[PDB]
Amino acid sequence: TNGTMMQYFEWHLPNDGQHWNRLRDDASNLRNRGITAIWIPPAWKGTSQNDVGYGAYDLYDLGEFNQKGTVRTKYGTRSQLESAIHALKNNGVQVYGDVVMNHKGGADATENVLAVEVNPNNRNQEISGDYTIEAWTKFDFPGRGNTYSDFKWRWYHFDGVDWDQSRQFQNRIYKFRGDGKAWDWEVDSENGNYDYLMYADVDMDHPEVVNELRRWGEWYTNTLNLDGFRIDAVKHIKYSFTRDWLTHVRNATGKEMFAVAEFWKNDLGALENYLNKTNWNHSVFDVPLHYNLYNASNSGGNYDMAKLLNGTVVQKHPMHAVTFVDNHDSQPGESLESFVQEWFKPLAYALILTREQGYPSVFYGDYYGIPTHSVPAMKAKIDPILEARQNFAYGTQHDYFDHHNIIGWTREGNTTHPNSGLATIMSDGPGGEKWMYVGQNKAGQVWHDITGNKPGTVTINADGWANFSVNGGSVSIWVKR
Ligand SMILES: C[C@H]1O[C@H](O[C@H]2[C@H](O)[C@@H](O)[C@@H](O[C@H]3[C@H](O)[C@@H](O)[C@H](O)O[C@@H]3CO)O[C@@H]2CO)[C@H](O)[C@@H](O)[C@@H]1N[C@H]1C=C(CO)[C@@H](O[C@H]2O[C@H](CO)[C@@H](O[C@H]3O[C@H](CO)[C@@H](O[C@H]4O[C@H](CO)[C@@H](O[C@H]5O[C@H](C)[C@@H](N[C@H]6C=C(CO)[C@@H](O)[C@H](O)[C@H]6O)[C@H](O)[C@H]5O)[C@H](O)[C@H]4O)[C@H](O)[C@H]3O)[C@H](O)[C@H]2O)[C@H](O)[C@H]1O
Ligand SMILES: [Ca+2]
Ligand SMILES: [Ca+2]
Ligand SMILES: [Ca+2]
Ligand code: NA
Repeated sequence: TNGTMMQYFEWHLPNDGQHWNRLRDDASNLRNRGITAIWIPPAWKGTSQNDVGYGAYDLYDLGEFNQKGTVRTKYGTRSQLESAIHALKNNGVQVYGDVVMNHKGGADATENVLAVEVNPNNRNQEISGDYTIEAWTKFDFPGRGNTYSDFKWRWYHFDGVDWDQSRQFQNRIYKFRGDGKAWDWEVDSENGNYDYLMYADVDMDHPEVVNELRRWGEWYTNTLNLDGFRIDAVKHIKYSFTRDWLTHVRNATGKEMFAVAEFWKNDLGALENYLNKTNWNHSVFDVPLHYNLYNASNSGGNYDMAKLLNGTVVQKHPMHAVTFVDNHDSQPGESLESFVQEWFKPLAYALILTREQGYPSVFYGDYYGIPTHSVPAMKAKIDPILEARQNFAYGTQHDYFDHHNIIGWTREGNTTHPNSGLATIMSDGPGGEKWMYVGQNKAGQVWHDITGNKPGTVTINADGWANFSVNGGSVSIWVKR
């Protein structure tokens, strides 16, 4: 059976503490639609109650301590999360936790630290003399005390900050002075060295930090019975640290732990470097495919559809690609805004859901809508595609990426999964037809469009061929009636 992940949040969810409850209520529903794994938002305490969670204050506070002016996170309390996960586990759905280790925000107090300024466009270049700044580096976790962990963070656990509380200049980055203080390596080389991103940057060279993060990893996994991870911001984290952290947590827990890493760069070469340096021990989001889809959706029919997979992770390394259409960063108004246009969106979902390559991810914002911006729920359009993946998308695949508008592929089905087999056909331009092979054994069967976009039927010929059709700017998915 085909695996399907859902990203179960978007940026603009309400701060009503109800999100874990929503997830609990949806557990049977998701299982029935073919969702086999859920990626939950940051579960820990952020810099405030309405923090999406990437301003990660205390990784041991899952909405259970009174810190940052709130007990619950944005999403709910720890006991509410724990019953949502039980509901999921009871329905055979796996749970992936987000993992934010690059930085810590929302320090309890400042410290006076000797620092040097570096060039924001080249963090290898020092551009000032040394001087003392007031840095937000002191974390004591007053609400939690020493429960679960007695580790306290101080300036020397960090490499630098972008904020001097005493002077309050913008567009500065401060590297701390001290013995063996340097930006970590290997990290992405955009801006010279891209170790520094935001908040207080974690020093992955520091042996107490490495030990603390490994131990937090086991604790998080065990406390919540997680089946895997989505790892945040990996281009800004020393590559060998991520590789060995994951191995550690897998060894310590005895579980396989699937992991997908967010390496945000539209560059297949950079992604292959990352995968080589981490020894192929986890997957990456297919960021190049997201940009291909985004650009195709904006090209008004003029994109060359035969080239839709060129330069992508899924084309080259299918077993290490998590495919997606949109996420909380590409949604309107957000940091990496590059939202796939609504008319193309069912085509993009058919591409990732009905081909044999890659591990696909459905976005909450697409499925349930983004009411704050004007994005309607596309549940009605995505559901039949999820049904095709669940029941029909099996067996040998035949690809027809051979025209600038009209492309398609077929699946022959297999003997496990009866009635399985399909022909997907789509056009970014005018409608039309394509001759495609579904298998000699399907001769004489009558097929219909599961999307309901094309009314009518198609009878498979004596040799296993049929002329499948599609409307303009549309997708049809043909299966046995
Ligand atoms: C979003 C994405 O970013 C990166 O991607 C880059 C990319 O790498 C780069 O290459 C390029 O991409 C291009 C591609 O390469 C191309 O190939 C392609 O073609 O085109 C692309 C061009 O678009 O650009 C990209 C975007 O820049 C990165 O690589 C990705 O990984 C990343 N996505 C993931 C990463 C995330 C981080 O976890 C996450 O980001 C979210 O969430 C962020 C955090 O909320 C948010 O960040 C923004 O907002 C922050 C908060 O405002 C801001 O922080 C700054 O300001 C703070 C003040 O608010 C500073 O805090 C310090 O000072 C305060 C005062 C302190 N508070 C005190 C004070 C008090 C009162 O006295 C009290 O209230 C408190 O209690 C006290 O403590 C505090 O403690 C201090 O620490 C802070 O230091 C500042 O940094 C961030 O800077 C700002 O960025 C993101 O916007 C958002 O997206 C993603 O969701 C995740 O998926
Ligand atoms: Ca870093
Ligand atoms: Ca360092
Ligand atoms: Ca075209
Ligand atoms: Na660092």
